Amino acid sequence: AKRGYSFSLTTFSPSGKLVQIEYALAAVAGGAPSVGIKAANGVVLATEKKQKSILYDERSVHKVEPITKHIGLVYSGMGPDYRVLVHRARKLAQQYYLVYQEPIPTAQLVQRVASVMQEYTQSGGVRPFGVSLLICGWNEGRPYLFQSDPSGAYFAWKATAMGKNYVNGKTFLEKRYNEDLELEDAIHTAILTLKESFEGQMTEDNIEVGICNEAGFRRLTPTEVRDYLA
Amino acid sequence: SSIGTGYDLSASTFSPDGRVFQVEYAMKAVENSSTAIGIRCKDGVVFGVEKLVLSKLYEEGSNKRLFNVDRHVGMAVAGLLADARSLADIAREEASNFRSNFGYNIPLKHLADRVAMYVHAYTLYSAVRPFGCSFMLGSYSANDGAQLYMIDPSGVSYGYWGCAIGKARQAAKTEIEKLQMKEMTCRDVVKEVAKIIYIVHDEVKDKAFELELSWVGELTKGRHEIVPKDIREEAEKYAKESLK
Amino acid sequence: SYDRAITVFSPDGHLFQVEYAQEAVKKGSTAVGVRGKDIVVLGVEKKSVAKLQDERTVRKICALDDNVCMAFAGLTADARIVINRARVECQSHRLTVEDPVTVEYITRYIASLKQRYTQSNGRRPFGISALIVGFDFDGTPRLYQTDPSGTYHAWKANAIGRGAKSVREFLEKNYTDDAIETDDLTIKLVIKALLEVVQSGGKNIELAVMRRDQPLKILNPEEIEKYVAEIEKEKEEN
Amino acid sequence: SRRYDSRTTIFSPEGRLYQVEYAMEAIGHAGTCLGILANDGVLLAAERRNIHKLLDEVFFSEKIYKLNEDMACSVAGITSDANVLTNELRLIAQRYLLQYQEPIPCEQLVTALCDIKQAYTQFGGKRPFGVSLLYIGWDKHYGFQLYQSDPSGNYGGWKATCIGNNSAAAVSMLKQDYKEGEMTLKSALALAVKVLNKTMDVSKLSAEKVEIATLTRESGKTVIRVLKQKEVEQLIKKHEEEEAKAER
Amino acid sequence: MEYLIGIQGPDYVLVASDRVAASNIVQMKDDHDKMFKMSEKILLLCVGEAGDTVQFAEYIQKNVQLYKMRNGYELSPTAAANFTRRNLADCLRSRTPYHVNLLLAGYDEHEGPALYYMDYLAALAKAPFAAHGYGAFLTLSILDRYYTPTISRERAVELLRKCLEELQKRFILNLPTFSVRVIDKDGIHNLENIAF
Amino acid sequence: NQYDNDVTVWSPQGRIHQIEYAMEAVKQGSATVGLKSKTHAVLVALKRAQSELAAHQKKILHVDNHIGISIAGLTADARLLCNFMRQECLDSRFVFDRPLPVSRLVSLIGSKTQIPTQRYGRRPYGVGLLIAGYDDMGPHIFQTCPSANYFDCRAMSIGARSQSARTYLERHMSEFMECNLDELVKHGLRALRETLPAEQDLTTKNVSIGIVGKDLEFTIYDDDDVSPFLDGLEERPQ
Amino acid sequence: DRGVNTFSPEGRLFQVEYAIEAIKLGSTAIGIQTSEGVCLAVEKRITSPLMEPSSIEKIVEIDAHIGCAMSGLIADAKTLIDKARVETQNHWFTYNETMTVESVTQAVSNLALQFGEEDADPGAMSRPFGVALLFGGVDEKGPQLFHMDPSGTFVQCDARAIGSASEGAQSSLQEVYHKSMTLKEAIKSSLIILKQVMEEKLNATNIELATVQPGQNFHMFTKEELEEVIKDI
Amino acid sequence: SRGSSAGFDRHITIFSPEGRLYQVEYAFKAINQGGLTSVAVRGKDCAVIVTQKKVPDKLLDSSTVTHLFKITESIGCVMTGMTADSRSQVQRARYEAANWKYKYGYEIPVDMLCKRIADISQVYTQNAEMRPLGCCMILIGIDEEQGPQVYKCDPAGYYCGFKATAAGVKQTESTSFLEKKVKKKFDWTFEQTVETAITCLSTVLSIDFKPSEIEVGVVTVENPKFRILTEAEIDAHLVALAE
Ligand SMILES: [Cl-]
Ligand SMILES: [Cl-]
Ligand SMILES: [Cl-]
Ligand SMILES: [Cl-]
Ligand SMILES: [Cl-]
Ligand SMILES: [Cl-]
Ligand SMILES: [Cl-]
Ligand SMILES: [Cl-]
Ligand SMILES: [Cl-]
Ligand SMILES: [Cl-]
Ligand SMILES: [Cl-]
Ligand SMILES: [Cl-]
Ligand SMILES: [Cl-]
Ligand SMILES: [Cl-]
Ligand SMILES: [Cl-]
Ligand SMILES: [Cl-]
Ligand SMILES: [K+]
Ligand SMILES: [K+]
Repeated sequence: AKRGYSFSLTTFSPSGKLVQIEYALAAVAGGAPSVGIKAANGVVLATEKKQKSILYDERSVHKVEPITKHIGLVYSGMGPDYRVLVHRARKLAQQYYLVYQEPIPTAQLVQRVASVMQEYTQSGGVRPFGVSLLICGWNEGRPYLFQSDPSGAYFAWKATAMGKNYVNGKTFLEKRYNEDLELEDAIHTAILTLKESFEGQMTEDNIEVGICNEAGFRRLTPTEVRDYLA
Repeated sequence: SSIGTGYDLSASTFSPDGRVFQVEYAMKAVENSSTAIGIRCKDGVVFGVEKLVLSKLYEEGSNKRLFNVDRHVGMAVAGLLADARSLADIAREEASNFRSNFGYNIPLKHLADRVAMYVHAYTLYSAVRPFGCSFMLGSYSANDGAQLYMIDPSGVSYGYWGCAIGKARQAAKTEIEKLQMKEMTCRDVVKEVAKIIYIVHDEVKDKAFELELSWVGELTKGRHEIVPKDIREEAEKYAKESLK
Repeated sequence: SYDRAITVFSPDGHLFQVEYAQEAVKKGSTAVGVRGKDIVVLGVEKKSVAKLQDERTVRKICALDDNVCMAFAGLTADARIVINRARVECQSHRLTVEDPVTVEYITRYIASLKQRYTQSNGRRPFGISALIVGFDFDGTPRLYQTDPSGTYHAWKANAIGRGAKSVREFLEKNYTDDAIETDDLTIKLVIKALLEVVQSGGKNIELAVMRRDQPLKILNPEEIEKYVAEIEKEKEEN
Repeated sequence: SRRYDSRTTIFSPEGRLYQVEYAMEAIGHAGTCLGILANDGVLLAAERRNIHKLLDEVFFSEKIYKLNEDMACSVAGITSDANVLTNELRLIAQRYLLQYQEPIPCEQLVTALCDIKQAYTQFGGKRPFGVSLLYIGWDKHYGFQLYQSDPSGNYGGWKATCIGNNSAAAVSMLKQDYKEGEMTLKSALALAVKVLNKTMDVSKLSAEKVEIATLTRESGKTVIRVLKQKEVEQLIKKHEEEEAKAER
Repeated sequence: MEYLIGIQGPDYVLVASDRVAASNIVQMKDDHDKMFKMSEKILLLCVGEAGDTVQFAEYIQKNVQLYKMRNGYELSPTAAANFTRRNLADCLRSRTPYHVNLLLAGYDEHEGPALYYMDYLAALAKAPFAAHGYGAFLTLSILDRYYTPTISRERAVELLRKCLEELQKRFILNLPTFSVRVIDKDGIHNLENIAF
Repeated sequence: NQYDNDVTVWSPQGRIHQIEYAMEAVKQGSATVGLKSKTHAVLVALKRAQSELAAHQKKILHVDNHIGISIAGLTADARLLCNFMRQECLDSRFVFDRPLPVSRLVSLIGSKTQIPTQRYGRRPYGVGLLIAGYDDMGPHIFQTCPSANYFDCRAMSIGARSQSARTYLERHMSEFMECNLDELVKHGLRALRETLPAEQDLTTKNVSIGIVGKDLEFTIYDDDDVSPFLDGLEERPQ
Repeated sequence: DRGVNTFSPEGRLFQVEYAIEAIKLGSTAIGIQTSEGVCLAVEKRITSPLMEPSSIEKIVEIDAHIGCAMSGLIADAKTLIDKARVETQNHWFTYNETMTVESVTQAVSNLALQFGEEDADPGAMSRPFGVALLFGGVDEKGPQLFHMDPSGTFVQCDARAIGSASEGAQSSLQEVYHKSMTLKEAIKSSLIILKQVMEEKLNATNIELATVQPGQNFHMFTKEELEEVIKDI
Repeated sequence: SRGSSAGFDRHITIFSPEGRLYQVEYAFKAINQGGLTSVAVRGKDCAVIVTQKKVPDKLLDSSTVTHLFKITESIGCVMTGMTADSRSQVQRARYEAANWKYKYGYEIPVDMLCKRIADISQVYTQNAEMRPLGCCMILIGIDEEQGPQVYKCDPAGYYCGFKATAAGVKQTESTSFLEKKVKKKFDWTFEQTVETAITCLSTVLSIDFKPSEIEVGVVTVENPKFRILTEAEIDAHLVALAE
């Protein structure tokens, strides 16, 4: 028999800093790198899926996930925590669809998912999520890219990177990214930002990439990733 | 062998070397208790327990460490007796629930499996402490044969031919290995069970003792009951005289 | 739900959490009430408003019912909870029973509320003391005061907050029938005892008066400054 | 269990609440946020803390929230806690509307959220919301109004105030400049840019770094607008042109 | 079965209610008041089920009062009427509903004189004039006939007189006395009770 | 010590200190003696006064017509356990119309007393009981402790200086089975006497007796009703 | 740091022992059980001549035949007193009779150690009551006086004192008590002992005096009547 | 600054300054406290489970000492770590599998069972009141659509599919062994996979064991029924290694 703790595990330090959120930020800043780029006619999301052994089945688990027909996800941080947020995101997307009969605006999903993240910075007996989310979407004929993080704060991006070498990946994008890309160009500059932080040789098995357009959201097949890897 | 201050207060906290000390300290409580024994024979299972006389003011038969959990199932306990009784009550309810749901006597292995789940549940949380005892479960039928199981504070359960728990679990096991129990009748096993308790007993540290004995085999028609005053005293005499 | 005992006894037999709440009231703004013959008057101070701030909002005189009003000292955010709980209770006593609340009853409720917060799981005590002013239906004037512990007593005159020890001692020296004779001099008695401790200036003084049968009156910074003139004309001279 | 309890809703020996005052520190490190009350309106002006060449600018605002037909607020502190409170502010506003069929008076809406924030300091053993809020609005009782909200759950009505970074410097700057009863919205807009420029960190000021929202009463309707980039540009440059006329 | 009536003019509201407290076949009271003071300028006239009327009316009365204490100003006649409408409508699809028919008269400093009619179903309607009870069937036509939106108080009391005389002549029930009060700029004024 | 603030914390030695600390509360209470013959079960307890002006504490309590108890330790924990025992005996008579066998009632205490020793935030029962009853199996003397453990005994003593009484009974335990009731009570009194210091002996004010058996229901003799037993006394020797 | 239901190595609950200590800071109260009635007396402890005299109530009425003297944390006591008053009227409703002084005291004693943190209600007690109580009255067993403290333990007393000066007043009663004392001597003794152990002089407005005797009900003494018993110093 | 700590981050599942969960990391060390090593390998036509069966004495009923468990007709698992912790996870897995079929009407896929156990394991990682399970579940079975499957879940909540995998004390040495056997492409038959698994455990521990000393559970395309091999059948594959 059990009954949980009712007190917050995230409190204010004398400096005015919620240390557990910043400590959760450290968990994502140390995870595998991930990049998202808004590209005028679509969005691209790519991640390092280096399992660091040939024994793994590269096809079994995925890091780039669909939330609905028009929304996708990537993360940097803890895999298990991310899974919780994916499941919650998918349910929120359906809850919205059932009520309004209209694909959830990406902005509205992110707000709803970010609120779930906020809960774990104030609720009792729990630690915050050690994941930052990168959420892409297409609604009203416009591409969207959003970032959610352990704080429960959310941001809108033209392009960004997170995880290992997120600082170097960001400056690279500042110089490299220009507005009004075509989507197929964005996959290149996404894989290029990923190459900056890699360490090893890139095969279609080592990285995972998803795309979002007017036709919806899908993850690229291993054969498609190979064709961009040249 | 132990960890101070932090990692040994709660059962919801792992120690740096991957250990739950709260379970291990509860396992220490049983190691301090007097020895309980039980060995599987050809046609049943016998139990033997040394019961240390704290005061001569207590009744002969007080602090029974041999229980009837179900008509065909007997329990032998060692450790914090207060916990041992609650687990005896939990085990009773489980055997009762099984008949209510399925219509026949609980298979012993399953009874052990079920009670073990309940024990284990008290090893995961800060809200509760682990059970400070270890117990054996014995039964007999013509279908399943003679069966003997033992559960400890972690929630682990295994089958046995011979088993012992408490102070001198080691002194008992080496004496049990000597027996060809796979061929022995349960009338014979009682005599040997009685002498092993006497050998195991420390008559120079502990003051004195009583011997508790249980049945569960063909001679009892499959029902678990106490060994008669007559048969016990023959086995007690056997124990005292082959002690030389 | 949060089930931790917040307020517990110390080895010396002290309720530290309740005592800390009394430190909060001692840090509070000066509040003084005095019972007259025909009227009762409250006065509240240590206002120190930035004069960039609209002061209609930060008023420490509150009316609980038609015939009951109160002043507080300490954590002003805590006070608002107590005040509105007392306002709800004022309307419930009117629903369960025909009669309006007696001053002693509302004081007893506020006191029972504060007491409950010293012995209940999960919560800290309130950080306010109250001065409750009202009239009986028979017309006899009543003044009461409460504190974080949950105790309440009736007073002829009293002060709570910072400079309470100083103003209280003044009232003991200055509370006779010569001062209570008129309605004006009792109001003056408040202002004098008030201006005795505050960083001087009638501009920092908000005080309320209520007559036996009249609705509560909050005074014009005109009316009070007129009385601050009758003190300075009779200070250099007297 | 009690070994892990931080005891958030507890009294300190001095008679003060630690978590509340520690939350106050969080506000100081957040963006500078000012509100000024005028005769024919009221405005919010706040420092944008989300600035980057790579940010997308999807929403109308970063720190300004519309809560009501006749009310808007601005925020300083942890933005997630801010989102929780502003959504709740929008709810309380609608509940009042549903019940009485007229908009919630300004002070009342503020009071309601303050009661929730105060409850978080007394019971429940939770951390308080690390947010200070500036409310601006119009009701039929007190006209144009400005309010300040503390994480303590304490509130006050102001003619001019500021919260966040270099807050104390910004208010004493306003204390000298603010002309009581004589302030027009044009005067208050100019003062906002003046106070911000001295108070802000990066020094020159920019239309990407500041956010300004005006609340006016036009044609029997309360009009709320978040100022366009072309408008902020002219507001900064009119102060810049006056900074060049200050020498001889 | 009781009677309520309201007449709204250009700058005033005239209200009247019968003074009978009836049980089965007997008149228990000759001088019962069916008006409730909510504010200085809001009256709530209630009618219907015996135990339900006073309990409901006072609950609303005490909450309008609570609002005044909590805010230092009173509810507008509209806000009041809409509050009482919400409270009745929420009890409609419940295990215990209130069978009360009510009339809210009030004066707003901005909007002016107001008269609100409410069902036991909790449908709210603003009217220049209205009446509750079976008497309405006999009086609403008289009101329809002689009402102009610019009616003076002298003429309005005379119009109420014409309506109450009809209740004596044609209505089967015995209602000999009525409470008469006027709401305006200065508040609620008790007027000479009309007896027959 | 840090292994001794909660019942859910095991000591490295394999022990629970909070159970043992509760066991100390029993030893601090005044002595009480239980013994039985083949026909009767007798409780003899020593009443204690904090001052000479205050009366003596109740030591022996009613449970049912066939069951009685003597307490040692905390008063409230004793009263709580007494009410549980009474409720169990009531439910037994309500349902089965026959008195609850002593063995089973004690087993229920053993099960109930165990619960709080295993849950965090809870505590052990600060009382030990001596239970005298009569049923189909004849007279019974039972012993309960803060630890949920319980014992079936021929005779027992618990409380302050109960070791002296324990040794007396241990010598004369073979005597009790053929004892007449009057001889049985004197044995109980003689053991209780051993607990007292040499200066003082059993008085009519400080001795309480409870008796249940084949002849009669459980009865408590206190003051005037007690002197028949005390009179006829072999003198205190050494 | 520990929990509220923690045993000392000695064998006591810390919070209880600390609650006993809180009473040692409370004003002294005396009760005397006379064969012809019970008298209760207490010092008010006026902090200022501005405080209203009859405002402090450390002796209250529970029932027609029962009086209760209180010491320690006054705020804790009045929660317990309302509970005592509720019990008498619940019992009156159910049984159409007045409760015994023992049962009333026993009822209040049931709330004793009903405090805790975990495995408890939302409104369950966090701590004990820093109060001692003297229940004095007349039932069908003559006049009686009972004493109760936060341990829950309650016992009858022929005469008892509790408060700051407890031991001093206890010794003064010890050498001045006959179980045959008259009620005239009973009120006198309490008034004589009260002035000895106090920091302030005995005034007519300084103390509360109460009597419960077989014939007449519980009586709160009026200032004029107090001046007749303070006439015989 | 690797391996820094502050607060109660070593005791409860909250973050360290680095952003780690030490209590989760300690739970992996609890897997080795079992003192046993588990190996699983996948072929084209099968999946094979293998683990050391240590029996301290002949007093133990040898038939009751096992870390091989059946969750479903089609799905089996090998458990590594604390015995009682492992049994709880098995019971919960059976519950989840039977629960799945009641809601959805088809046999639970090996990958889906693993994810479900992982999501539950995640909860012990985020909530402070309970410790993670110091055990390791390697699942096998045949997906009607995607061929043979081998899946592993964590006390961390991590889950993945594998060509081959080890767990426990000699994990790290046996994963390196398996990598060398993977690089070279054999014909992954039933015999090849069984022996690859057996020879892996016989080299890292260096025993050359009796049939009684190990346990083998298999799953095959022709016979998707999860079967534990018993003494006589293991003995055949052991004398087949010595040819
Ligand atoms: Cl808690
Ligand atoms: Cl994962
Ligand atoms: Cl929705
Ligand atoms: Cl996809
Ligand atoms: Cl209400
Ligand atoms: Cl409450
Ligand atoms: Cl004060
Ligand atoms: Cl933030
Ligand atoms: Cl709570
Ligand atoms: Cl209201
Ligand atoms: Cl309907
Ligand atoms: Cl122990
Ligand atoms: Cl006690
Ligand atoms: Cl003892
Ligand atoms: Cl105690
Ligand atoms: Cl005391
Ligand atoms: K209906
Ligand atoms: K405890």
